[PDB]
Amino acid sequence: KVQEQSVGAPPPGRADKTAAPQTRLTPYAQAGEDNWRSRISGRLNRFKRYPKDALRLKRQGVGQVRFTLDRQGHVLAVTLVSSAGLPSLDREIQALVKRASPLPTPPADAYVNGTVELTLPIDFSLRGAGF
Repeated sequence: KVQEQSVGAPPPGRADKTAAPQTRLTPYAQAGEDNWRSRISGRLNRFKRYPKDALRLKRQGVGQVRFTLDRQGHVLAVTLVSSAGLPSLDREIQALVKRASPLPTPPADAYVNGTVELTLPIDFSLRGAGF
């Protein structure tokens, strides 16, 4: 509105097709300019971190794993988003990740609405296993 702003100062807010309501303050619910997957990997170490070198020679698997995470990194919900074909692979690799869905950087300002459910591709160096 411009009826209140009779101070010679309009509210600096871009009314955009995309950024109409609140979709101009929300950085995809990341809430942190940090490489979170490496941090998550540390949390996974808390849940026993299987070294990726062992996986690329054993349990390979590239897939997209989306989940809702508790502040201290407690798996709340997990949904398989995309799978590149991990049959015998999925059981072990997800036992590791599916059960150890962690959250190192606390996105308070990301889940004020419910919780943080976001898609993260879990990569194990996949040559072509599960055949």
